[PDB]
Amino acid sequence: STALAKPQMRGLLARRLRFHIVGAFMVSLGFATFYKFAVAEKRKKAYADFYRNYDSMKDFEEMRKAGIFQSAK
Amino acid sequence: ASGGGVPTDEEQATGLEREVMLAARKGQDPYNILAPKATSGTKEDPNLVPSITNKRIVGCICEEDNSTVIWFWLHKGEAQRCPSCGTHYKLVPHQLAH
Amino acid sequence: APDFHDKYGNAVLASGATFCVAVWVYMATQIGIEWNPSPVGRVTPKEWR
Amino acid sequence: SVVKSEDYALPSYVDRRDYPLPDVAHVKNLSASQKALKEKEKASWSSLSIDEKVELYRLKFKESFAEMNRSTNEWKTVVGAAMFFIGFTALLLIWEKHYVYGPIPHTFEEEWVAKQTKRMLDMKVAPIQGFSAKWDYDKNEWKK
Amino acid sequence: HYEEGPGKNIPFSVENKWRLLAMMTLFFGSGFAAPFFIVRHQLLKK
Amino acid sequence: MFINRWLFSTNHKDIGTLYLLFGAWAGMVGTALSLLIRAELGQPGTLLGDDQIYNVVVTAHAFVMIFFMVMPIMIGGFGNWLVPLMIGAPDMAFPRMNNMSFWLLPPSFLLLLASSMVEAGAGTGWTVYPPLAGNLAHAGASVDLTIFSLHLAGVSSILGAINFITTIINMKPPAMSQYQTPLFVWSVMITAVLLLLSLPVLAAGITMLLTDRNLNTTFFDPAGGGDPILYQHLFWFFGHPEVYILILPGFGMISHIVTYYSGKKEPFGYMGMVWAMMSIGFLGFIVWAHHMFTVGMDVDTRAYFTSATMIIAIPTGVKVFSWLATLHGGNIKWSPAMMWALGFIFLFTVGGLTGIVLANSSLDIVLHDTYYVVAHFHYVLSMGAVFAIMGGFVHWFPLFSGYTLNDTWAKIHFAIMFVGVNMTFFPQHFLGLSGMPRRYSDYPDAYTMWNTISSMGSFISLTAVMLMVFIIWEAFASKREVLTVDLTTTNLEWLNGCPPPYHTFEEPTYVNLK
Amino acid sequence: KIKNYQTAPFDSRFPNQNQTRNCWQNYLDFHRCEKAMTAKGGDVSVCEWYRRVYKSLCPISWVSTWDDRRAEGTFPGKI
Amino acid sequence: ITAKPAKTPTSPKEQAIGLSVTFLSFLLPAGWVLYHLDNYKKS
Amino acid sequence: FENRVAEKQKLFQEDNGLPVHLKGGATDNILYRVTMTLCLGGTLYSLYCLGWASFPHK
Amino acid sequence: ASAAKGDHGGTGARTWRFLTFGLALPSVALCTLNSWLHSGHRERPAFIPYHHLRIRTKPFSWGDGNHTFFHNPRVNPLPTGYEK
Amino acid sequence: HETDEEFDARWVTYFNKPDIDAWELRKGMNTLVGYDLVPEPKIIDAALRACRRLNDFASAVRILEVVKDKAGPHKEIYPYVIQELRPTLNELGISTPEELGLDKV
Amino acid sequence: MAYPMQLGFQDATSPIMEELLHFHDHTLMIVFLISSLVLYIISLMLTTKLTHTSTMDAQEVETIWTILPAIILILIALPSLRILYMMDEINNPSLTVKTMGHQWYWSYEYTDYEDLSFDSYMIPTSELKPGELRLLEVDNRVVLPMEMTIRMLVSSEDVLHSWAVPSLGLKTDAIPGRLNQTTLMSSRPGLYYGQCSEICGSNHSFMPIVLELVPLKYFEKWSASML
Amino acid sequence: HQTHAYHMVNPSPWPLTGALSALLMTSGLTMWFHFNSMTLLMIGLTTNMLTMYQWWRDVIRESTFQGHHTPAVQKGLRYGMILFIISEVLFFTGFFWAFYHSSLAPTPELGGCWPPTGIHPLNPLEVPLLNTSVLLASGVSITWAHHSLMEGDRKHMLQALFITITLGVYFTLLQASEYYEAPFTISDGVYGSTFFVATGFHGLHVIIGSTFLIVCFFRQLKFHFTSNHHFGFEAAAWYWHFVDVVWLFLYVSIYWWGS
Ligand SMILES: CCCCCCCCCCCCCCCCCC(=O)OCC(COC(=O)CCCCCCCCCCCCCCCCC)OC(=O)CCCCCCCCCCCCCCCCC
Ligand code: HEA
Ligand SMILES: CCCCC/C=C\C/C=C/C/C=C\C/C=C\CCCC(=O)O[C@H](COC(=O)CCCCCCCCCCCCCCCCC)COP(=O)(O)OCCN
Ligand SMILES: CCCCCC/C=C/CCCCCCCCCC(=O)O[C@H](COC(=O)CCCCCCCCCCCCCCC)COP(=O)(O)OC[C@@H](O)CO
Ligand SMILES: CCCCCCCCCCO[C@@H]1O[C@H](CO)[C@@H](O[C@H]2O[C@H](CO)[C@@H](O)[C@H](O)[C@H]2O)[C@H](O)[C@H]1O
Ligand code: CUA
Ligand SMILES: [Cu+2]
Ligand SMILES: [Mg+2]
Ligand code: NA
Ligand SMILES: [Zn+2]
Repeated sequence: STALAKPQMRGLLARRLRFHIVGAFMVSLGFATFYKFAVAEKRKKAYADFYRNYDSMKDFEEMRKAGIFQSAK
Repeated sequence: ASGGGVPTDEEQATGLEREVMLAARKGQDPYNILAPKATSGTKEDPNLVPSITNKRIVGCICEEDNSTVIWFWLHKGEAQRCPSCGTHYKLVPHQLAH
Repeated sequence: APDFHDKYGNAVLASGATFCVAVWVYMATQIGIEWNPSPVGRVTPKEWR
Repeated sequence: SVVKSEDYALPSYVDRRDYPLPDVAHVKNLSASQKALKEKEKASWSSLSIDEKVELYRLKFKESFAEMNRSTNEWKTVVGAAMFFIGFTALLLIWEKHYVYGPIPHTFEEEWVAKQTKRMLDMKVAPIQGFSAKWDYDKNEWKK
Repeated sequence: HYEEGPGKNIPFSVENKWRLLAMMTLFFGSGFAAPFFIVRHQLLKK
Repeated sequence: MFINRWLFSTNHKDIGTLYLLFGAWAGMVGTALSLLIRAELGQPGTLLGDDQIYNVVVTAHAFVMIFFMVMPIMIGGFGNWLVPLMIGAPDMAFPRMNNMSFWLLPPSFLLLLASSMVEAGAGTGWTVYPPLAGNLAHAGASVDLTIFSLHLAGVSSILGAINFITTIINMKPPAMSQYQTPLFVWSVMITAVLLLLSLPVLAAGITMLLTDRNLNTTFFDPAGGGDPILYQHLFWFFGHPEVYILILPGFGMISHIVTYYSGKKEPFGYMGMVWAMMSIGFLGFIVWAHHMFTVGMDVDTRAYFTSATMIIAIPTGVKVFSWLATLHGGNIKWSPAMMWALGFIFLFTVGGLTGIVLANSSLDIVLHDTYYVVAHFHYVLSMGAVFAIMGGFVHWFPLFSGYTLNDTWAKIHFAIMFVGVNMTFFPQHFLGLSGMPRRYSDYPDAYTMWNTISSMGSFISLTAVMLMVFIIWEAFASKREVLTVDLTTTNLEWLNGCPPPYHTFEEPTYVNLK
Repeated sequence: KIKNYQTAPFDSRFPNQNQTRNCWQNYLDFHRCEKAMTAKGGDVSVCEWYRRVYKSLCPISWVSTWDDRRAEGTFPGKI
Repeated sequence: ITAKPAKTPTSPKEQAIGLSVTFLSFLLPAGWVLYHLDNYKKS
Repeated sequence: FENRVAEKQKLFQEDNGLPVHLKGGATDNILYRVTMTLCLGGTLYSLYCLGWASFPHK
Repeated sequence: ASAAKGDHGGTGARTWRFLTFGLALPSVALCTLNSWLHSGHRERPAFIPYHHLRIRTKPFSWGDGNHTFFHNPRVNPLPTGYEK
Repeated sequence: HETDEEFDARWVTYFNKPDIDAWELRKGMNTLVGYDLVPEPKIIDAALRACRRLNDFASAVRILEVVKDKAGPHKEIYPYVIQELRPTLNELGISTPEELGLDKV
Repeated sequence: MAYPMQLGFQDATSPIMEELLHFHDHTLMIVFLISSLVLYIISLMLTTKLTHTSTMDAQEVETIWTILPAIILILIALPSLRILYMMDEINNPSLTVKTMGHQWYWSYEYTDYEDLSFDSYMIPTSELKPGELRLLEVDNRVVLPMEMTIRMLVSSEDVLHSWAVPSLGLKTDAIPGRLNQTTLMSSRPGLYYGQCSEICGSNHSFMPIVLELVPLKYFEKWSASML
Repeated sequence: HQTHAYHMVNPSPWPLTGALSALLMTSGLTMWFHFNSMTLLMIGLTTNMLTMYQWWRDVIRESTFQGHHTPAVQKGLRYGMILFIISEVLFFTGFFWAFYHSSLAPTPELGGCWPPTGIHPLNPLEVPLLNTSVLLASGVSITWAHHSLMEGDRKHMLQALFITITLGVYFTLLQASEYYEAPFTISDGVYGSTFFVATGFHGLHVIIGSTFLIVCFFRQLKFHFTSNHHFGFEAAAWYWHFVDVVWLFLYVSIYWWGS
């Protein structure tokens, strides 16, 4: 034989709920954070970097020579 | 000054309006306009539920301010109990049952 | 006693999935539908002017 | 046990996990030998055999918990049939492409698209992230 | 009084499944067809 | 017999039945219209060859789905069937007036169909703004016909609303307070209140449009000192409550389904749920100009309308959470109605959240009159309102007919529909973020991929519609008659059997005071 | 003064997106001022700022319609 | 919910028929108008 | 004038299976048939007008 | 509230009739007389063909399409001026 | 609200009512399985004896099935309960659902 | 302009549109947070055989689910309203241009100095030159100087239209009898495209807007040449 | 067999003839506006009167003659009527909104002022004031009617009611005369538009209201009402007060403030 020890018998669902609801927040946040830094910070950086060295006249001149404008040939 | 000529309900009310009017005069409620008042609802003092047939639907608001009503059919015969709070109800054929 | 899903579940699952994949692949690729996917890394730009 | 449609106002038999002891017995009429079995039940339950115990259970209840909670293969049919009908819809789309849609505009021609790509690159469409940003203007190629 | 019970509390008959199928078909199919024919009317009008 | 019963009805059940038949038929029309939209857009180029006709089809799609499919089914159909049965009332307060609410709809609908047949139709958008809707850019009878159709549909819902409010207030057992009515009954009462207040304002605005078109008034015509923006205020003052009118009874049914298949005796937070629907009804009157963020209103007014609109998430959040809380600890029965409900909860949330994005007048500058708006509202309507309609229909079908559906077929039907509406509407977010306008019959070649996929998804939902008709024929053709229904102690409408007798509660229920 | 005109400056009397009244008011003022002068042998050029402002802001068809209306005696604003 | 066996059982063959007919009532008239569209555009 | 309400109470309460809109006798039946004829004739005419307006006639 | 009076004793119809004949109708007689002593026509305003007035974007569905329903020839000009 | 021990004792008391009727027995089980717990052996023991006083063998078995169902995925709970009820089971002649073959589909 | 298979916004060409882009990322982050949280909880509720079917007390839990969303709404609204006022903010523009909607084309007026105006029609598909964009090209572009604050005034001469350029963050309805103002500022030269955004009839889909952003000196010579 | 106090209504044709008559009237209006014919409209109006006549006749039969209006039914009719008046309030609100929108921000085409250039408003101290005293006076005499009825006084009820009706008629003639004399018309821009549509709907409600009173007067002649039960009379009186109040708001806003 050997007797079995008394397991936990009360508030089983509430116990499952207390555990998983922390995971629910973890995963929610995880997904938020991933967006924050895989997209949002990436976007700040792309814009900051693009205009750091940007010359609007150089850009125009290129566009001008490629023949795109009606007003500037 | 003076002059009548307007009839009263006592003189002129007819059909069901007249029946409700007369029945209220004798403090009776055959058309179920009033809430009935609970008894203690035990086996000995059950809620008596009048009906003109052999069954009537009962709604039990087990506790004041419950949002949920318990509905069940009450049949002629021994008292039956709300399956939620156990209060007893018994069908009285007649009063109504003309 | 074994029911409708017992006699026929596997057969329905396998043929449905197969018939579905084949016809959608055929539709998407063989009948000339124009998807207009991104030209990025696919198209060689050609002078226009 | 023949449930009738006009029994609706009478208490009824259900099997539910969450209502284990329903309002009436599964079987209400007893044969001679079942009446005698109910008489036995009134004596000590050690004296009932396994058969007798099972029979008592089957007069009270229709399905056991194991039977009422059993899983089925229904999912296979539902997912398979869903797929079949989705595949069927592809046949309508084929039909539509063939007999209803005429030609698409010439701007989808491969030659048009190559030239329009070039023009989009010359006007630096979406130069920050979207489009031109993926063109390497120096090496004249899509960035690898 | 009025008929009561399943198949009785509706303004169409379900006494014969084939006739029911024809009717359902006419009923739902006429609704579904209508806009295609209104579109055709407008094209043919000019 | 037939004429007395079906043309002269004073019975809430028969009339609910007539609403359901009418809305089913209208739903087919509106589905065809929705398919003609997607066919036009399904490849680059022109299919109809006439953008007046594409405009007419888009405008009629909207009127049909809203005034002739949704409202008659939820309010006229489920409302008449279930309201008297849920409070133990022997019928509606005004059973003969009730019948005229129904009979107004076929002729209203006829006038809508007439408008698309005379002249070149009403190619106006369901908002029917002037000057486009006026007697120069839309000369002739089509727009007048549309206006009269709306009149008759408005008189119908107004009288219906008066009937519902009266019935719910006055015809409960005397012991039962309003805080003992089921949530579906609440959701109808609230909806009936929003109808009562909003429809007269619409009727006023479109009467003014009618007189601009035929009586030489200039309410909306700047040549007379009139102002086309005044029309938009009037219209949207009705229009925003209208959208709450379309979802509230849906909310009501969702609470009943989720409770039932959870095996619970009542929803979690009954009083929070009543408070939420009330709060939604109230706030739904003070937010309307978020449909007007690009017309040139002053910045402070836009700041106010953005702020007031966001607040609506709070009470709505309380409902979403309370439905999850109801599921919690449930004995879950995976019926098909339960599947529609669950799909409802998640897809409505997604549609609601894209509304919160649109609520920012800042960002709305860029999203307004784009497909992002179209994505937002087919999420909450085609996967909120429609899902609730399908879940209620499969849940209560045995109670209305006395027959069961084949559950397995019903699950196939949900599965196909779930894939078709998502494939259709999901890519429309990309289309609107990338700048594709609404109400376009053709688009710049860049937008081709999402449009092609969206149109393929619409055919999948077609297949689900065809199947649903077969599923209902199968039920009637096989005749499996109902025996027993669970949980009747907390679901009064089932207690009179399936289908219930022509007159129920001839002897009313007994409920003690205590 | 201001032979320096680039365009109409911000006018805090008309601070919002609806600029209709800014066009209209400057049209009235111009014409009021032009008629205030001209009558009394004066120089129109003190009015000029009103004219430049309305010409910047007003659509051509509004201006042209209103002038036609002044000419016919149907213009409804008080000048 | 519990139910009586079908009073008038609809056998798989009968289902096939009801399903096929249902689908054709939707498909044919629309298909016929869509097929002839180009006819309708300019007569 | 004379109070004749009791007579009408008696007439309209008479157990003859007639619905309230016909209980007053022949006159009800006529008015009813006139209303129904006008409404159905009218509807048919409005259908004819709609069909007519759905075409151009120049 | 309040006005200059009393009444809450001998009730009902008698008080309301007192108000009908003591106050309500005499105010009507006074406003009638006041209307009578301010009647006698105003010259018809001078005609200016303002484009925000005499709107015709569609002909009226009666008469010659150009007369409003309560047309008064003395005081209502047509878009081209007074008649006759 | 009320303590564990107080909850357990109420329920034991409930089922020990000597003249418990069948309605009360059902009402008690049906209520008890609404809670977030598996009932204590001493509650189940009292309910089993109530079955015995009402001459209802089938309900005693049904009670055992329910105990196992409420444990859900906690596979240890049921064998522990049976161990603790073993004396009562032997005394009253109550077979388990497993012994009857009722755990099989 | 949009490109094939684009998921998000067109790249910003103005500071206001860049600001909208970051504000959209902040918001959608929150949208993802909420919808994923709801999806996880829906799953959690349906994946256990444990039950608790008696009454549960609501009146502590409802606090969390009322305060939390109210905090989140405040986090969206603060930055949203900052940008709105910014969109409205005190500009002193260097040029005013008017645009008038018609059925179905746009006309433009530059009347600061000389009376310049012109009509801007879509190029039919059969007349596109190789590399030109179907439905987007116009015969006469709106030429504007880059890197300058410009006041645009928008109205209509017939029905409602709406003047939109997504990459500049601009959309303003065009209403007859009314002058609506918006401010336009491009950080870059180039071509930026939009489309009529209020249904205005049969050719609603075919009245595009093309701006041509170039250096002031070119804009001046272009204007002289257009008189 | 019933043991509730509610009314199960006999099956009836009036909802359907009503609905048809709505189709004929709107069909008719369209045919009139566009295709120059009045025949359909005339038909629709005809079947509409017949429907109204019969339907409300039947209501009188169900109540005065059959006794179906128990207190529970009577209480429903009170709610219905209140709710109906509310919906009529929101309807007028839309025209008040049109008026306030136009007049608080007059556009350039108007001369940018209110009243617009070229509009000569009525003097509010003249006939509009008389009209005001006339409707207010009838609110007092109808209250006299009500109390005569409640105290069982037939004669004075008929006389207060007659007086209320006469004042209604007088308002309607004064208003018709003012219409004829007004120097501006419905086609005089948004001023004529808001004036004639808002006051014209009101005048129509005065007509409906006077008709309802006339109905009550005849029912009273015929002794239908008791001193305790006369809901058609109370409903006609709420409706009469409503029409009165809407006039006050017209008068303050359009005639006075907007002049
Ligand atoms: C929500 C309804 C059901 C969805 C199922 C039906 C449709 C299937 C889609 C199923 C896939 C769904 C996963 C999220 C897709 C978002 C795409 C994205 O990268 O978003 C970016 C922005 C645009 O932003 C950008 O500019 C930067 C992107 C970087 C570009 C480089 C390319 C990288 C590609 C990566 C994603 C490819 C997606 C293409 C995919 C195209 C296929 C349709 O678009 C947007 O805002 C779109 C607006 C949507 C608003 C509703 C959101 C709530 C959904 C709930 C999700 C819960 C968990 C999923 C749990 C998933 C459960 C199944
Ligand atoms: C039933 C239909 C329905 C519903 C319920 C809604 C609900 C909402 N809608 Fe929508 N909408 C329409 C139908 C609907 N809408 C239609 C038809 C249009 C277009 C009209 C036209 O142009 O044709 C439209 C257009 C529309 C616009 C116009 C955009 C434009 O034209 O540019 C806006 C802007 O604010 C808006 C916002 C909202 C918001 C904030 C909600 C909210 O009520 C949503 C609230 C729900 C939730 C927010 C999610 C559940 C909540 C939580 C899980 C809690 C936590 C959440 C947060 C903390 C954010 N909607
Ligand atoms: C005697 C005072 C009482 C007024 C009632 C008398 C007239 C009958 C009309 C009543 C119907 C309601 C009002 C409709 C609008 C117009 C009425 C305005 C009142 C009026 O009669 O206005 C007249 C113009 O009338 C015109 O066009 C007349 C055109 C009549 C055509 C009616 C058009 C139908 C309108 C549709 C109604 C639908 C709204 C219903 C909503 C349903 C709710 C859901 C004024 O005459 P005038 O010569 O311009 O100016 C005076 C010059 N000396
Ligand atoms: C010259 C012709 C031009 C006019 C054009 C159209 C005319 C309109 C007609 C005017 C309205 C007539 C209404 C008469 C209704 C009579 C029915 C009635 O009054 O019925 C009463 C119930 O009220 C009830 O149904 C309540 C009934 C309320 C009806 C409310 C009326 C408003 C309807 C008007 C529609 C407005 C629409 C305007 C928008 C454009 C009956 O109960 P009691 O009175 O208690 O009597 C019984 C006692 O004897 C008991 O002892
Ligand atoms: C948005 C919903 C639409 C979904 C698509 C519908 C799917 C197809 C249904 C079948 O439609 C039929 O197809 C035929 C072509 O296959 C057409 O026949 C046409 O072509 C035949 C062969 O070319 C000839 O025999 C016929 O006479 C001629 O009418 C026929 O009229 C049409 O009914
Ligand atoms: Cu111009 Cu759309
Ligand atoms: Cu809204
Ligand atoms: Mg718009
Ligand atoms: Na197209
Ligand atoms: Zn109870």
